[PDB]
Amino acid sequence: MLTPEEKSAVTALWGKVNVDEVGGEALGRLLVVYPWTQRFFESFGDLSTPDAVMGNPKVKAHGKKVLGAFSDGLAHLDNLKGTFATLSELHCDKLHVDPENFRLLGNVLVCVLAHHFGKEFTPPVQAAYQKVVAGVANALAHKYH
Amino acid sequence: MLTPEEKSAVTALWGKVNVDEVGGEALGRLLVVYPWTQRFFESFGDLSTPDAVMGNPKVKAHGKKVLGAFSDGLAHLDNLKGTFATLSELHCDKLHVDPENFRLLGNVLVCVLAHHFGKEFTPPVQAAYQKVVAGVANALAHKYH
Amino acid sequence: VLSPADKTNVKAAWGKVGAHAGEYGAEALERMFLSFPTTKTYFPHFDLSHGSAQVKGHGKKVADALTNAVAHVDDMPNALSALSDLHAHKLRVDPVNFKLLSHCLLVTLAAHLPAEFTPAVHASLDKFLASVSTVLTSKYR
Amino acid sequence: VLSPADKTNVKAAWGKVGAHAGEYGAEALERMFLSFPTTKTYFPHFDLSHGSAQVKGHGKKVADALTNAVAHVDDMPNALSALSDLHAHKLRVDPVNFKLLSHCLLVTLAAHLPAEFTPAVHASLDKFLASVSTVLTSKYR
Ligand code: HEM
Ligand code: HEM
Ligand code: HEM
Ligand code: HEM
Repeated sequence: MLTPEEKSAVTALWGKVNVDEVGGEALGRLLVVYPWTQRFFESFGDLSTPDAVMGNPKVKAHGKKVLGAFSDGLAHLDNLKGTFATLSELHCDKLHVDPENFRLLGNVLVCVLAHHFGKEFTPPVQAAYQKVVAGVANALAHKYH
Repeated sequence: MLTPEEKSAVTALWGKVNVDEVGGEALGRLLVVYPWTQRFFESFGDLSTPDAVMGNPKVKAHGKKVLGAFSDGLAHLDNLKGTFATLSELHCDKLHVDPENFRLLGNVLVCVLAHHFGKEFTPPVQAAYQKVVAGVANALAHKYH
Repeated sequence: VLSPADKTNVKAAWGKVGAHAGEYGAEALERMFLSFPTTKTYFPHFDLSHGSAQVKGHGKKVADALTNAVAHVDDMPNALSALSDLHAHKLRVDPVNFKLLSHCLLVTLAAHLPAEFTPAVHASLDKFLASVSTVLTSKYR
Repeated sequence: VLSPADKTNVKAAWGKVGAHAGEYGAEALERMFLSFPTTKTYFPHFDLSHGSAQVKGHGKKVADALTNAVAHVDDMPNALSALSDLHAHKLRVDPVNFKLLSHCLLVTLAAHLPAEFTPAVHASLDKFLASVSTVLTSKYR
């Protein structure tokens, strides 16, 4: 759904991303900025404070899987649905994750990206990344029923 | 667009509809339930009260053209984009209407269908309809840039 | 903010709902689940099949709550505090879903009150559901 | 509701924006127009190209508005009253658009405050922006 220039803009920037580091930050930020999302991770332990959250081992671990999976989709930006079909279904059928959350995440992510990249995460790159996240959220919600 | 079973319900009810009547009611309640939507109709004259609005003849004319267009739409549940293309563009480039207005309407419309049809408006027909208002809204936003 | 008129319209229409409310709650529910299927993510512990004791008992608790908000439209916060606590701290239902239920609630209303559902009552109930939604979501963070 | 921590966070970070606000205003808009092109529906009269003083100028206005809010954090409604009127009765900008610009603001804060943009301040800012949003659309109906 992205133009030639936006695809170039997304790929390039993802090159510089330590998926693990970003992954834990985003997942951690979700949990701090929208505390209700903590509803799916009662096992994860202490989520009592920004701090506890941010340094919790399971957040970071989980955050890594997520973005690892996110990374796999970047690769297939033209089959965004096909790719997340199995995940769409699992989040629905077993996790019972309101697709809304995927949207909170994409935004929190964009935030993380920007924080980390400063002046490099320009209006145009953000634009390209707003499309990607949205595309990802929709792909993951696609099998909800 | 929907299951055959779903189109059938959809086309079935609309069979029993007065496009002009519903037109005007839908447009009107939109203008009353969401006053901000009025921004586009300041040449429609008097809109100072719910009565003014519901009574306004232009709102009434407007209501029927939007809704007849909607009606042509129902015949093309398998190509809403094909159908709404140019109309999406104009809304975009000439009218400058925020696509959210399309969702507000869609919502108002179902409300209108429910009041008008009572119990024949079962949850399932509702659903079917929700898909169609979602669909058409999606299709008019579609050429926005 | 619900002006006096709004308050008038709500109590008026709510009144007519009378002792149907609970079964009103139960249809609004069923209407959300079938129309907005994502909302079922919050109800995996429920038999969500038509006429469930669960849904009916639930639609019933919902209505009771609204009857309470209406009974106390001037002090929704304290009237609903207990429930804003539980919604923020236990159920943590994303706030987008409040709106979906407000919607199906309007639909339920519209279809059961052919006389009372004028443009101005419609307007008023809308503002009011929007308000309930807010009280309940006020303590989310 | 803005807790004492939230106000501190807000004032702290807003403090740092210092005289950058206007610049951050314009950038924020620009982020919005490119990220959420539906938002352009409201500025057909504006030159929306990069560098447009028009954007700059509207950018300035917004930031100063946001500055006033922070200054009057405990008295937003009256602080913003003139602007809740203008949006409600004249601009009549759909409420959903206020969340897009909110995110864009956050985004811009992020990219210019790597030290200050902690998870805690990120939280406060979202909160505060949501509050500003609420106050600006408070009189829509
Ligand atoms: C782009 C967005 C997302 C992607 C790609 C994604 C992907 C994944 C993957 C791959 C797993 C399974 C890990 C494995 O392979 O073993 C997983 C599990 C899970 N995800 Fe998602 N996820 C996303 C967003 C979300 C969000 C926003 C939430 C909730 C706020 C969430 C909640 C969960 C939970 C609760 C589990 C189970 C973890 C456990 O066993 O404790 N995910 N996700
Ligand atoms: C189902 C949704 C809708 C459909 C199918 C639709 C269809 C139409 C059509 C066919 C026209 C052609 C008029 C012309 O050439 O002047 C039109 C114009 C217009 N529409 Fe839409 N529309 C819809 C929703 C809306 C909504 C929700 C609003 C706004 C708040 C809106 C505002 C307008 C305006 C201001 C015009 C111009 C009328 C004129 O020039 O006389 N429309 N619409
Ligand atoms: C009109 C706004 C709402 C009102 C007034 C309302 C009210 C209530 C009340 C009174 C209860 C039961 C409290 C108790 O048992 O003491 C409840 C439980 C619940 N509500 Fe809400 N609710 C609303 C919106 C929502 C929405 C939109 C959802 C989900 C999409 C939701 C999900 C739940 C769930 C999952 C439960 C608990 C399940 C159970 O008890 O077995 N609520 N709500
Ligand atoms: C907290 C968020 C917002 C704040 C603080 C804000 C504040 C302002 C201010 C201070 C002005 C100029 C006031 C005057 O001239 O007296 C203004 C004008 C305007 N704003 Fe808002 N605004 C916000 C959000 C938005 C959004 C989201 C939109 C549309 C996406 C919007 C559209 C406009 C427009 C179209 C004007 C008129 C400018 C012109 O054409 O001359 N505003 N706003």
